Amino acid sequence: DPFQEYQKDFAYCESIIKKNSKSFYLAFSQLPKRKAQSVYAVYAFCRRADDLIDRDNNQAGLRQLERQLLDFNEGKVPNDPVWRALSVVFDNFPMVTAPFFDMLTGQRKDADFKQPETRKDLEEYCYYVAGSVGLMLLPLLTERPADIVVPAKKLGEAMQLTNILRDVGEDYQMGRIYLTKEDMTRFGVATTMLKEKQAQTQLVALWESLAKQAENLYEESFEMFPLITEDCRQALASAAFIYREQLNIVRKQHYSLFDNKNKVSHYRKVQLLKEVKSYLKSY
Ligand SMILES: CC(C)=CCC/C(C)=C/CC/C(C)=C/CSP(=O)(O)OP(=O)(O)O
Ligand SMILES: CC(C)=CCC/C(C)=C/CC/C(C)=C/CSP(=O)(O)OP(=O)(O)O
Ligand SMILES: [Mg+2]
Ligand SMILES: [Mg+2]
Ligand SMILES: [Mg+2]
Repeated sequence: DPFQEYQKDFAYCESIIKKNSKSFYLAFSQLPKRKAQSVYAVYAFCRRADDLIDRDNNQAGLRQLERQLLDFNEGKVPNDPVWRALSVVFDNFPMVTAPFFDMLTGQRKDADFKQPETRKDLEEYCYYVAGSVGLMLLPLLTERPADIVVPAKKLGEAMQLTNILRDVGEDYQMGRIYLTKEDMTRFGVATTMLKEKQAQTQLVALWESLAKQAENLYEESFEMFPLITEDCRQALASAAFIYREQLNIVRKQHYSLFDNKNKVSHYRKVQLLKEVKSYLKSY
């Protein structure tokens, strides 16, 4: 039983998601155990690639990670907890390495940050760092991932846009602007507005424009539900509804640009799980 054989490796991954994403841990913990542990392994790989760049600015770390993935792709499993847990997942489900490579390519681009010029640019980037994650997970969630790659990529995009909209102030502080040059021009936002406590009128317009796009993408992605394995629906919809709720938080705090993380209460998460359970009955 490979989940017993590699139980410490899966425990290693579980602890990583538990400590880093209370939201995705709560949402995905509703999966049957082996599928949930498989998600945690994938989370671990993602979290490691991202922390390397965003926290550590360690391009040499990200190179090592790329070399391990190339080996893994060849069939030579790196002797490393995350890679050993991933080998079990790849043994058990029709996982594919392509979106894992896409994630590293997106991370590497963040290592030399440029503001997107267009929404097209921003949309390609959201694929590499977020839509790819949907593709990593699909084989855990549906009998044929190819059937629903489009809506899966949309949910990853909706989430990444939500992350962007949540973190405008902290990002700018760090030297990053994800909002598009074209949007800033269209809505008459000056980058100076990005360091204030509450969004000015122009930035609220832009914020809401992008939030509407995210909200549309969430809704569009929900088209995949009928092809999602029944026992996986509550967990996946939970992840979506919990993440989407952060848009309403920023609105309720009157478009605060800072301190928007960890603002969805446990109470509100529980409410959302029940909403999700009601919502799914309509499939
Ligand atoms: C498998 C699964 C359910 C989830 C994997 C999610 C992860 C960790 C993906 C790595 C890259 C991303 C999208 C990081 C968060 S956006 P950010 O880097 O701007 O924000 P942050 O400050 O790191 O939260
Ligand atoms: C499953 C599927 C078909 C589509 C969804 C794909 C997923 C899960 C994309 C992850 C995107 C993001 C922004 C994750 C935040 S990771 P975090 O741990 O840093 O939490 P935080 O950034 O702090 O919100
Ligand atoms: Mg990042
Ligand atoms: Mg990060
Ligand atoms: Mg971010």
